[PDB]
Amino acid sequence: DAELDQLLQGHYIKGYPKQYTYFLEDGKVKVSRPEGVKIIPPQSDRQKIVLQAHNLAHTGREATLLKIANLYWWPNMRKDVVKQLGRCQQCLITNASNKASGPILRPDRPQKPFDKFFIDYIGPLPPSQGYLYVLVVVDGMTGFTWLYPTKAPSTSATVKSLNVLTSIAIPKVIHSDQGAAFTSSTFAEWAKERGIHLEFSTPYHPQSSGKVERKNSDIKRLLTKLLVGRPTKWYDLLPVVQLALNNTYSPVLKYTPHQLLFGIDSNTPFANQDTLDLTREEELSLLQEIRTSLYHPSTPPASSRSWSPVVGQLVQERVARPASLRPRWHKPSTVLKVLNPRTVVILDHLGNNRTVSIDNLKPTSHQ
Amino acid sequence: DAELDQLLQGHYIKGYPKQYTYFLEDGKVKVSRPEGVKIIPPQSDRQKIVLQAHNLAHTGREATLLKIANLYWWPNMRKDVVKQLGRCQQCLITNASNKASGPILRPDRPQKPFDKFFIDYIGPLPPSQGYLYVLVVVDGMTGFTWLYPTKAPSTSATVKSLNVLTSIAIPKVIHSDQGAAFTSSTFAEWAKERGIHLEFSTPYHPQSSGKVERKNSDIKRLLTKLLVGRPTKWYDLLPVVQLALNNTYSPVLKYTPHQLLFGIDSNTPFANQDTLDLTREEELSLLQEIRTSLYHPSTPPASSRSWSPVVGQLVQERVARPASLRPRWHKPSTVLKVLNPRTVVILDHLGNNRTVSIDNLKPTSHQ
Amino acid sequence: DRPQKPFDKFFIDYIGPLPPSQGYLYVLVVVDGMTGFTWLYPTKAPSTSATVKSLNVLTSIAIPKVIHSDQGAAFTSSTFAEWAKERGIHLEFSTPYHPQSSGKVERKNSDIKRLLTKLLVGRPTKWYDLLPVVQLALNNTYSPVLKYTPHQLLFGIDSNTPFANQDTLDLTREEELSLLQEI
Amino acid sequence: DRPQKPFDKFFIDYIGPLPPSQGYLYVLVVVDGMTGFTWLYPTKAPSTSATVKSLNVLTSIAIPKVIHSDQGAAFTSSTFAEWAKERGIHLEFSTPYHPQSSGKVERKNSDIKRLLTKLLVGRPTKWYDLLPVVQLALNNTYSPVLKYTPHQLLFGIDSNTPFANQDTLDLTREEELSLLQEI
DNA sequence: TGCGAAATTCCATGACA
DNA sequence: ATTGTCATGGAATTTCGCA
DNA sequence: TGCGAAATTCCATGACA
DNA sequence: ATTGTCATGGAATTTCGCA
Ligand SMILES: Nc1c(C(=O)NCc2ccc(F)cc2F)c(=O)n(O)c2ncc(CCCCCO)cc12
Ligand SMILES: Nc1c(C(=O)NCc2ccc(F)cc2F)c(=O)n(O)c2ncc(CCCCCO)cc12
Ligand SMILES: [Mg+2]
Ligand SMILES: [Mg+2]
Ligand SMILES: [Mg+2]
Ligand SMILES: [Mg+2]
Ligand SMILES: [Zn+2]
Ligand SMILES: [Zn+2]
Repeated sequence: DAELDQLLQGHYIKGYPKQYTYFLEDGKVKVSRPEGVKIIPPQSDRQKIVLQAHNLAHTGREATLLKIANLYWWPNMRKDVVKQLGRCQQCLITNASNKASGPILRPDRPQKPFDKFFIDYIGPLPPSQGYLYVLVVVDGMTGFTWLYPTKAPSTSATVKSLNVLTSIAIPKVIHSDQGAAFTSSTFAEWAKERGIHLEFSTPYHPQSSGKVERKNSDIKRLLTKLLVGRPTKWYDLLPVVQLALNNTYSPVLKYTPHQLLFGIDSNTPFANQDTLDLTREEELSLLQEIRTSLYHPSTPPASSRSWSPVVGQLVQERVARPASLRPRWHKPSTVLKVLNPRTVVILDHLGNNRTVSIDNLKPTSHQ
Repeated sequence: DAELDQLLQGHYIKGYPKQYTYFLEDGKVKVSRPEGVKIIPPQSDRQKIVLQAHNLAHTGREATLLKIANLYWWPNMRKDVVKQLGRCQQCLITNASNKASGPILRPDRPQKPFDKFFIDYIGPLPPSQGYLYVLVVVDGMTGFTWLYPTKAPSTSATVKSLNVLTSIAIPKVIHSDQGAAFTSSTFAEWAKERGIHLEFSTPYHPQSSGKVERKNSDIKRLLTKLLVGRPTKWYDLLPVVQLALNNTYSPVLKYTPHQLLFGIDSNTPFANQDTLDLTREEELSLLQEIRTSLYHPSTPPASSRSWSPVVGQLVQERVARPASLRPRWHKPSTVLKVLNPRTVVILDHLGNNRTVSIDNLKPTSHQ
Repeated sequence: DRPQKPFDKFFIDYIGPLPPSQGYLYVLVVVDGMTGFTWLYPTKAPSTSATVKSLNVLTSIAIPKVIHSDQGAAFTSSTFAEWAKERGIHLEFSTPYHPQSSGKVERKNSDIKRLLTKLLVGRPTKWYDLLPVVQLALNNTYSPVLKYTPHQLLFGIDSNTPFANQDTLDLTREEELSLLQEI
Repeated sequence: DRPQKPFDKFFIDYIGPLPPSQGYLYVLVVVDGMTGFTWLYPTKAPSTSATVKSLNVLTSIAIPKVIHSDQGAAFTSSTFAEWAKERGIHLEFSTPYHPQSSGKVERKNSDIKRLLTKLLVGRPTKWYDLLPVVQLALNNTYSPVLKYTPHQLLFGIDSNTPFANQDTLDLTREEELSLLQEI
């Protein structure tokens, strides 16, 4: 009333342009605008109007305003619209993001063999000799790979396989995803007794285990080819696949994982004989030169509409296994620490501290 | 022997450069090259050598050659390598493509309402009043949408729903995917009795039904928001969702599906009143102007390494539901006709004629 | 005054009872006052409950400003008044024993009665399946006053099912023999 | 001649029988001739079958050019000869009753015997679980002749488990009392 | 004939099993 | 015999209110 | 000091549940 | 408290064989 009372008689109020005539009709303040005659509601009604229009179909900024503008006009309508969108809990947790993640990191290759292992499970596969799964262990520096068939992706089967592997050498770090077999306390106990630091991927982000995941692709691709036109009896092929892939050249490196681990081919077909006249000490000297000079990619260009996390920002974590007709996003949470441009710590929806990948976050819209 | 006999004594043979000395040792023709001493096998052995090296891990061009080059050298090695790769059946049906599809078509919007319907099923959903699925029917021109709850995605439930819908109007064409409910002869019989042409998408390509698929996203998104913090009782909400989405503005069009179908809002909240002083005939005249002038997108730019189909080309169709450790691609087939840059007819692996999307094809490597 | 538009006024009325057809006895007739477009919903009774169920289907497509009816019990109940108030629909009633709608609507309701009667005889228990083709016929019927059909006035286009073969709508003398046998 | 390299020659031999440990009685010793690196595989018998199973594990990591052994039955069988021929492995045998390998390998096989004996006493049926730590100890043991350990010569790096506390390898006088009690 | 702010348009992003 | 689609919210661009 | 062909490198594409 | 990866085959670029 008070603000709109002075408008009818002809005073200037900030926000209401002067060149339009504001009249009264049906007990309502109106205005003649180029689109047509619109009602100017009092300030105390506008929040309710924006809410009624939004709740029709929980529409975004422009689709909600186009409803309101059919009947009403007032100064800076979209500001009141955006204020409601930032307060609508259902839209915040249901809507999709329209900003991409920042470009991926390319972590430095481990300097030495047995500095970092990457492990993961493939399966379930067609039963072969009662075995359903395969434990894949990949050395980060060389790409050298060990395969172990198991009957379940269990902690017990993981310990049995790694005890056979660590007969050769003990690694500094073992990296795994947060699967049940690797997150159990039994597995942490097994690692601490051997001086092995367990490193875990951020949850629901297999990119982080990409070294062993990419090797899983090659293992399955070779098994597929070897089993063409045959029953899928893969148990007997694992030693063949293991040896074949470990002695396969990486076209970008110009070396096989066997060569990067040992510096010399064993008695395999087409063995390289370039270092035949060097001594072993001369050979190992050339091997240290080869390991340090391997090709390493760099971060790609950011896409034109990416976001990067800032401390104190409102972000929402992706719901892991969302049920049917349930929101895809958790409620807003705050970024505590930025570990790197792609990894952050947040104050969880329950109250905990949680380390997440930026790919499983969206920035909360409308601040 | 014959070709290599003249080489040892010192004659010039095409392909073997002259500036290197070709000698004999251990009963084998050798050559001193910058990398080292290599064996030159006779022509009759080379196919077997390329095959032995490839079959170690069924490697591609460079990874296979790097094996061979450790021991052997001969003129144009990669030609013999590529010849084998094109003959290895297992690599052709198992390997992935590295060429993208050509840019998508943006088919012209149907000119009139009821010219083309798009139909599809959502589900299964959480049980609500014994109903599990929803039949979604979208008019191509307007986007106006009808929702029908069903207990199965069956032909019987489709006919019952469309009989209620066609009380309003009969469409020229009904477009659907190749699901079981729409491909049955009972459904074709129902359509021919009413003069409705049935149009089907290429198999395993829901892009082609993209108009109704995109509407499925909006339906589920609104249902999700309305059911936040409630049991998923969606049966009673379908009429609400239907009315809400049909009266929702498309920000790029500046119109709601209701407005494009009727040219005037009914008694809904925030109804537009711009045509209040026009007669209905003046209104329908403006409606025909609005329908023809709607925004329409164009084909995006092709990615830098795309392929487009040519008549007579060897292509392979993607295996639909491939089993574990089985190839992802069918055996090579030939392109009979190019219906458009994104759709072709091929001579199937069984012997039939099959109409497929280019997204479910790869061009066979090595010709 | 403002020109007459679709959805300005729906006219509703019940037709029945009829011979049972898959458990249904009545027909709720809804006619748009401006276009003459017609919706037909079969019900089991002329109750407020069956009316609300049928109109909940129709009002998920389009909501009228006004619903006009006679003083039938189903329409004068306070349940139906609460239903109309929730959707912003003004209810409008004719005087008892003086049913007045409009010339276009009167003649349309006349067409529906005679078109139902003509297809009832010979197959009196199978009218539930025929309601779709009845609506198509009624909505693609040429108007004498206006130049266009109800379908054309509502959607602004020609229809894919025009009914050029305008059926006589009268009863042939053999249909009088079989109609005079039953009821 | 060409300098000596890893995988040029594996030396294999059986140790046993031993007290049963989870159903295993023997140990297949494999020693690389150049590096002194050692692999240990427990078997149930000194047969061609158990040898082929153990070496199928090792040869999925690296294949030697030559395998050297005594004239034991498991190694002189034609099944083992066919197995070696399929993988391109040349078999090489010492004269009967004159087992000759090499000074580095002789002393390594000596270390394995005494290191097994020292850890057998006190827990004679639990040696199956100790084979991993036995291999680590043997392969990270400083060589007197060469400057480096077997681990360093094979991988060209230092190890994450160095064994600086070089255990005595001799039997303490109390271990002679408990060893003289049993066998 | 030009300025600051508001309004509008642009468009990459992602999800429809 | 067939073919992607479009709501979303920051950013980019255009228009408005005033001079 | 330059040409045609071969060899090599480049790199977008896609799949690891 | 953590992080994508790399085989593949056409295309682009460099090198080779010869003059
Ligand atoms: N989903 C899993 C994938 C997977 O999806 N791989 C495909 C894939 C997709 C993309 C990409 F870049 C690489 C890539 F390999 C996987 O590989 N592993 O090993 C898993 N292991 C266990 C669990 C269950 C959840 C455990 C706790 C997670 O926090 C799931 C997964
Ligand atoms: N898979 C099916 C999808 C689907 O995957 N949608 C996600 C999706 C992905 C990408 C995209 F661009 C749009 C998009 F909606 C689907 O929507 N419908 O309706 C189906 N209906 C039936 C069958 C079973 C096979 C029937 C014969 C097919 O030839 C599968 C699907
Ligand atoms: Mg995993
Ligand atoms: Mg995995
Ligand atoms: Mg479908
Ligand atoms: Mg679908
Ligand atoms: Zn909302
Ligand atoms: Zn192959």
